[PDB]
Amino acid sequence: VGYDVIVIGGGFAGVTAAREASRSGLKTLILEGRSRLGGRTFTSKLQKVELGGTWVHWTQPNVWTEIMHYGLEVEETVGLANPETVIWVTEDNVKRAPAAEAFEIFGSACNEYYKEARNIYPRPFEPFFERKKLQHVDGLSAADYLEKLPLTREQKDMMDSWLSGNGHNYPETIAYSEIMRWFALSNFNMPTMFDSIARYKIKTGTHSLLEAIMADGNSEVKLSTPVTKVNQDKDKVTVTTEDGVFTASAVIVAVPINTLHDIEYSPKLSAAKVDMGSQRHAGAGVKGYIRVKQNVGNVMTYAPARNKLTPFTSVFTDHVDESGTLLIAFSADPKLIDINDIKAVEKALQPLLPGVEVTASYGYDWNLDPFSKGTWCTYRPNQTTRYLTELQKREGRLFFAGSDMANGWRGFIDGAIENGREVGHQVATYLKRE
Amino acid sequence: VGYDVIVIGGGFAGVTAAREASRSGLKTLILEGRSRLGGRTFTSKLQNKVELGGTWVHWTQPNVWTEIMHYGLEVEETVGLANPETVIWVTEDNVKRAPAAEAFEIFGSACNEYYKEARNIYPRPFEPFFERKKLQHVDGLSAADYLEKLPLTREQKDMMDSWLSGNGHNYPETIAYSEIMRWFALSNFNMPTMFDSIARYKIKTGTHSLLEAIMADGNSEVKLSTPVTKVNQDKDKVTVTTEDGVFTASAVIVAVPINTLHDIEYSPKLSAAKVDMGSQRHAGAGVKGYIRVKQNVGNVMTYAPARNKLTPFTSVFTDHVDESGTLLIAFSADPKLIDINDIKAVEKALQPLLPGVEVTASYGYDWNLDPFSKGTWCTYRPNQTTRYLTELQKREGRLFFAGSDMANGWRGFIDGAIENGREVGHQVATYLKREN
Ligand SMILES: Cc1cc2nc3c(=O)[nH]c(=O)nc-3n(C[C@H](O)[C@H](O)[C@H](O)COP(=O)(O)OP(=O)(O)OC[C@H]3O[C@@H](n4cnc5c(N)ncnc54)[C@H](O)[C@@H]3O)c2cc1C
Ligand SMILES: Cc1cc2nc3c(=O)[nH]c(=O)nc-3n(C[C@H](O)[C@H](O)[C@H](O)COP(=O)(O)OP(=O)(O)OC[C@H]3O[C@@H](n4cnc5c(N)ncnc54)[C@H](O)[C@@H]3O)c2cc1C
Repeated sequence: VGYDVIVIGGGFAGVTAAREASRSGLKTLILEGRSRLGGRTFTSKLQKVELGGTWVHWTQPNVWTEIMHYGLEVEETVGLANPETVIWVTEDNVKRAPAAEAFEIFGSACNEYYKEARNIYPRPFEPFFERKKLQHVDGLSAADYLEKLPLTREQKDMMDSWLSGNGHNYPETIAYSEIMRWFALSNFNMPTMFDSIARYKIKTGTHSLLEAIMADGNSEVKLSTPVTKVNQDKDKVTVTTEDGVFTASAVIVAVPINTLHDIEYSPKLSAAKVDMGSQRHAGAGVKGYIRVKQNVGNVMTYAPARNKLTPFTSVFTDHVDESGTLLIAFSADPKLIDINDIKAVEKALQPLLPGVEVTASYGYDWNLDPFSKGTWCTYRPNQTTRYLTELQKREGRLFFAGSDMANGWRGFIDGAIENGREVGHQVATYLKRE
Repeated sequence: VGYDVIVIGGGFAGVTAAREASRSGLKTLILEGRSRLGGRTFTSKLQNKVELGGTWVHWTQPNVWTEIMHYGLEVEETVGLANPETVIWVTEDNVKRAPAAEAFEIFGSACNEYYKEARNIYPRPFEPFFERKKLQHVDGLSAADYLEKLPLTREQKDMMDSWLSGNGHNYPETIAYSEIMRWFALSNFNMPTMFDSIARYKIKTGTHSLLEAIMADGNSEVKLSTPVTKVNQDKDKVTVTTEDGVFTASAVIVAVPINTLHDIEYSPKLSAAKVDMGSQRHAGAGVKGYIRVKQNVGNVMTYAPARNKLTPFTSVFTDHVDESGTLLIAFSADPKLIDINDIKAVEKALQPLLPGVEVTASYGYDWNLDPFSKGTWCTYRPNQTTRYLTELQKREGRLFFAGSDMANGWRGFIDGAIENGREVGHQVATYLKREN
């Protein structure tokens, strides 16, 4: 064998696993399909901006541990956690109110929608602590549950906006239990949830953290080297790529679950990987940055995934400077809006911010990038209880890792780091046992 | 030089630092004065397994929770403090008892007033001086100073006194108000999460199991029962003198409790912050003990102010109830008030809180008189945060410093030790790599 460990995928999961493995003394190679590391995090420059994963918080043990580990610093996005004005669409009409006034409505709705989170996920990092209680509800979509609640249509519409934002899809495709999971990870507190999901970002960019972790390790890296076949025998794994064939005692498959079909495995992978590679998680929407000429202040908008007025489930202020306001925008379906068509985005903004002039608009297409085939991972109904454990399971000398199968903040950067660290430790232990 | 890194102290901070450094390829030696690793964590047996020091953890604690998951460890629950059935409390020399919810009405109203400014002082609890000016304005207050300015009943004030004395492990006028604020801010500004964070979850296999996993993931030599006496540094090396040998390294990580700083002779002498903290000490100076009573008392939680005429204990709560009766955890603000290892004295002291209990067993480790700790967990006195934290953390030549006593976040906790040790170990690895 040429290597002790080969890691397929150079996202945070694969990089963290490679650090764990190499620092334990194992000869490790990273094979990365793109011409860059980072995967679904991508720090670039527009005119330095984050084209993918962005926000972090100290409710996320691993990513915060690493940030402090390397002396990085964080800045604030203002719009979601501390807006001045809240705009929301209900029954195809647009309402606007002081943030406190809007959050009365939205928070009462939340009190209703999250009432069972404590019963389902008392230990958010131990998914199956309440296996029976979770199994009883895992068949519910976010919409299925919403419609059972005693709320006004307005409350339901705000919750629709919120849940569609969380799952990055229409609410009937997103698992209700996953919504509960987010709430429980935020210490069963709505303010803590807002602070955790869209407020703090690494001052020097996610790439700086990724690089600190890589420098802390001792792994070889081959970029622009897509893996095509993985063959496993009793002694080794043979990983075939477009640019060479490599052998290792153990291989950590750290690719997006939505891409599992894209490699030929012998033996074939278990039915859980096959089923999730077929169905995919729910993350399949649009995220974009919009520069507007006007100074609109700190706004937060809510619109149902399906409404007659705007394609955006939410838009909010990132920051306001001399050039106007930078907004972050989410939509549940790229069929609704071309986030890179400036005139289309401007039109889509008119009902929420009448009169805004779009100076610029950009969004990376994670859905059609063959190396992601989607955005951040949120399970569809039934997927947690059916597949999580089966997804994590090692198969022979093949190990599996990623936020897409993390126990806690699955779907976040923190999930990638947590899962990669544990899986790398397991791989090192396995090799020591032999 | 004999080593790249010598780590003085085999607590969680030093153990984490030693892992960080050795896994970076550096030849690392740990020197530990006691005959064991763990420092102020000590997993022992009381009639066959108890934690005599650091015990409770939570996922609001990034480093220790990261490590717990890293190694696949599990947690159990202490029931008494976070989910009692009955709360007993002492106010104005009276003892009241009520269903937990009723007691928490009073205690929670008091808390709502006492913590109202935490958000303004520590918006980023892991970044101590983010709001430096606001913190400097209040850092001169003791917990008692602030309490007496509040619009509360004497009952509310007495419950708050109990709580603040429990947190600081000392009398409330010795504890910094800002430190109380920090605990609240680290608990995400909500009392339920604070209760869950400070006394609820414990590692099923004991703190030593995590300490051992960290050590096994590393590659460092260990010398136990080898107290350091002198540390001398020049431009090229550090010479560390112990009772059992002399060792040299390019860099030395000093990971001892600040309360012990005076006990090693440093040449050149250390900066004024280290000396001032070794003189003044943090506030942690109380009693912690395990008590077995024959009776099944249920899940109780008690509150008594640090100075009261009824009992020496600031709080007692149920750890668990099994066939042998009730195991309770007891805290006192002053070792002069109760001999935690005198069974009859403890039984007497418990009578007003749990009238009729028969004490079958009682044990508490004396961290105050142990020369290797000289105190319990670190909570700063007034002024100490803003005057000393940064200078305490400062590297001096080839000397680096680490410990829970100087962490940015959960300072005073296991999480703080792991966090600070990781940062300092990474800094040492960087420094030594640069020299090559
Ligand atoms: C639009 C968007 C916004 C987000 N915002 C946030 C946020 O604010 N906060 C947050 O915490 N998270 C956010 N996330 C989620 C976060 O970015 C990801 O969950 C995390 O980066 C996933 O890391 P990973 O290592 O598990 O997988 P990935 O990052 O997807 O890494 C997988 C890697 O494998 C490579 N690969 C795939 N197939 C092959 C192959 N055959 N051969 C070789 N290499 C291959 C890919 O190129 C990629 O480099 C966001 C995600 C999206 C899509
Ligand atoms: C009673 C009590 C209860 C606690 N409960 C909790 C809890 O529930 N949860 C929590 O998170 N934290 C708790 N803590 C705090 C926690 O135990 C400590 O904060 C943490 O262990 C600090 O570790 P450290 O590595 O920074 O220093 P320490 O663990 O104190 O160890 C420093 C080491 O230096 C060694 N040393 C000292 N002098 C010398 C010398 N001259 N030569 C060589 N070695 C030397 C010591 O022997 C020791 O091993 C508690 C503390 C106490 C006292």
